[PDB]
Amino acid sequence: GPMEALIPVINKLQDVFNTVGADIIQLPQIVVVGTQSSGKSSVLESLVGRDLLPRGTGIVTRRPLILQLVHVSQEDKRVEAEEWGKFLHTKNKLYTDFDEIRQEIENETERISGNNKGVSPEPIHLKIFSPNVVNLTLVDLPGMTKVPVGDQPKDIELQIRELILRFISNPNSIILAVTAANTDMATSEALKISREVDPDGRRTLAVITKLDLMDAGTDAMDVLMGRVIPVKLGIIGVVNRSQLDINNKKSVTDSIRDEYAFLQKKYPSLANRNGTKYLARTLNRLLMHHIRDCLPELKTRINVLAAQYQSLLNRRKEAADMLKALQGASQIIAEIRETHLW
Amino acid sequence: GPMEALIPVINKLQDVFNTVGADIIQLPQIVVVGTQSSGKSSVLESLVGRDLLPRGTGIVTRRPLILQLVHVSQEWGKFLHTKNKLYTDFDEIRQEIENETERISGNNKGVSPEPIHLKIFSPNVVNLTLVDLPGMTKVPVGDQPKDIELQIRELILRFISNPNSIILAVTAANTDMATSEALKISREVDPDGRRTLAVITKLDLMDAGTDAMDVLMGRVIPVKLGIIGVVNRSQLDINNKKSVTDSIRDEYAFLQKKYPSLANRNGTKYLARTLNRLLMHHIRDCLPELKTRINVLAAQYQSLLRRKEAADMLKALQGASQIIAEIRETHLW
Ligand SMILES: Nc1nc2c(ncn2[C@@H]2O[C@H](COP(=O)(O)OP(=O)(O)O)[C@@H](O)[C@H]2O)c(=O)[nH]1
Ligand SMILES: Nc1nc2c(ncn2[C@@H]2O[C@H](COP(=O)(O)OP(=O)(O)O)[C@@H](O)[C@H]2O)c(=O)[nH]1
Ligand code: ALF
Ligand code: ALF
Ligand SMILES: [Ca+2]
Ligand SMILES: [Mg+2]
Ligand SMILES: [Mg+2]
Ligand code: NA
Ligand code: NA
Repeated sequence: GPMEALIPVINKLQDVFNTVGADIIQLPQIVVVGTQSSGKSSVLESLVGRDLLPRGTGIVTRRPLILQLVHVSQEDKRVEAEEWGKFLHTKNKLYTDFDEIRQEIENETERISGNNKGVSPEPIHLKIFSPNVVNLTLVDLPGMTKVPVGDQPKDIELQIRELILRFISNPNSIILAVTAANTDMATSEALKISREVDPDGRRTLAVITKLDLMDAGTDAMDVLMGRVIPVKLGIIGVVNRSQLDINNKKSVTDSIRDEYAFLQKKYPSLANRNGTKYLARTLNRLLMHHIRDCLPELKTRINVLAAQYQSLLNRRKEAADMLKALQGASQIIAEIRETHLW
Repeated sequence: GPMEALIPVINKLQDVFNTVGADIIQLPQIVVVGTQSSGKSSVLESLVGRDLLPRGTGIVTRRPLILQLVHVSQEWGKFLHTKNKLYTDFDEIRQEIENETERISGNNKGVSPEPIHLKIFSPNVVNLTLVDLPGMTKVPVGDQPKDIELQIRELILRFISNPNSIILAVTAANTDMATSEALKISREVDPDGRRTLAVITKLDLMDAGTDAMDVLMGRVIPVKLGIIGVVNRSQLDINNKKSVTDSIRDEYAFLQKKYPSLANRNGTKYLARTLNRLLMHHIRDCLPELKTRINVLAAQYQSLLRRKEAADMLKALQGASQIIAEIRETHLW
């Protein structure tokens, strides 16, 4: 997938966490928000590079999905033969087929929410274990709506909007504000709701999907250049698979190749600052910023333990080994600080 | 244009009101509502068949336009603000809507509730008021204040809360029908759908592997009076000055190709016919009052027994009664 760059850094963090006995630095949750069918699940799964989320027109995502990516060491390690999933609701059942993971999301949605468009705020909890992922929580959410359909109650719009707000009001979250390119940017429900919790735009990244669907005689140049609504952290255009492409089983590799080609053809002057890989790179920088910000806390915690183990060292071997491990941890922090991504 | 069918009906309705000496009723205003750039101005002007309304992506309509079609007794425009100047050039009318919008709303995306008043005089129109409105929005841009969304929404409500209005609830086909701001707001003022007609624009822009069949068959959101799909000009087509005739031809062809089983109940001509039927319903509702008025004057003139005048009016009242019956029996297409 496109978000592997941080793996060596988080491996170093894990060494420090193992010594200090706590996972002291937690990366912000990445949460997708926007109007129904704006392409949110398509964006969120593109950061995984595996097709694990149900997608489609009409309402598809109908419960929150808390997707916890869990990095797996070479010790705990097992193509598709290296990665697996577990749901809380299916206990210790292991899923190796990502199509089956997708189907189980649909299954578990239907169990709680019914089969006629109903929505539930109860999250589905999924862990994906892989040597190719960092420790990161991605949150998929139903899109905003206007008119109740199927089983939905009269106040469905507010139910969804309040559900979204509960997730994005978390200060340690990055908001992917998703708006479709075939709508005017000023109509972005994603940007409206993001500004309610993040008025200064410190943790909101604008994604413009469906660039390929724009009416002839129109384009997103002004949008992508920040000339309509400015978005501090970035406005990044993507081209995910059409419904036809999903029906035709078009691969992730081909989706990305066609996105790249599309941007070269229609947005050549902006192409190197757009696309799915660029979205991933931008997110990586935000995640690294959080790590750097938290290093002083981590260093302080190391020192608390170092002084404490030095005191036990007037169990005497226990203290000595820990002191050396903590010396190592202090060295690792400086290394992480001075690491810059390519 | 596609809305000429009512001409002969209103002509005889006018004859009846003249005979009774009463003011002819006002047909309900037809008001277009929906999200910004859903294609509202494109829909509204298609009822006239002349290209008089500024259209485009981003915010274009920034003031209400009260477009009064005026039937000319045996085509030209007049704006209330340019007094007696008569416009025969419809591109110039369109440009003047843009100019007048800038005069009041400024040149940086601001919106004003002050209406532009335009009359279009034609022998091929019925006396009808069409109201064009800015679309609903979410994030302020340019000069717009923080509460621009509420300002636009309350502006729309000021128009459609009028019980004597028909609401054209416009939703783009390349959005999910459940996200229709037009239908949400319509249901607020017209909860039982007695005066809301749903238009689905931009069928041609739907993602490959998707279509509007379920939407157009009432299987997503039911809309009592109808859900009618249309294909208006793309921005490219507008830039290239593609004609109304060509737009309509291609819309017809698109519906035959992609919606053959539904084509006869969709498209701009069918939208016009559906609106004509709704307007006829309103006309029929005015007739009982007219009937009672004739009967009052009849017994009034029959008591009078100067003489030729009373004998003529007694026959003219009989004629008016007959015309009322005819109006009730008239089929429109
Ligand atoms: N053509 C095109 N279709 C897209 C794009 N992104 C999403 N879609 C389609 O949009 C529909 C909704 O996508 P989905 O991810 O389920 O939207 P969500 O409801 O916001 O989670 C599906 O039919 C997708 O195939 C895009 O960039 N281009
Ligand atoms: N392809 C296509 N474009 C349309 C259609 N209807 C409107 N448009 C385009 O949509 C944009 C907005 O149209 P407009 O009537 O100004 O929208 P309004 O803001 O709701 O009044 C313009 O660029 C039109 O060319 C349609 O049926 N098909
Ligand atoms: F399936 Al959606 F917003 F329509 F996630
Ligand atoms: F020009 Al609009 F809604 F964007 F009428
Ligand atoms: Ca080392
Ligand atoms: Mg989704
Ligand atoms: Mg308009
Ligand atoms: Na959807
Ligand atoms: Na517009």
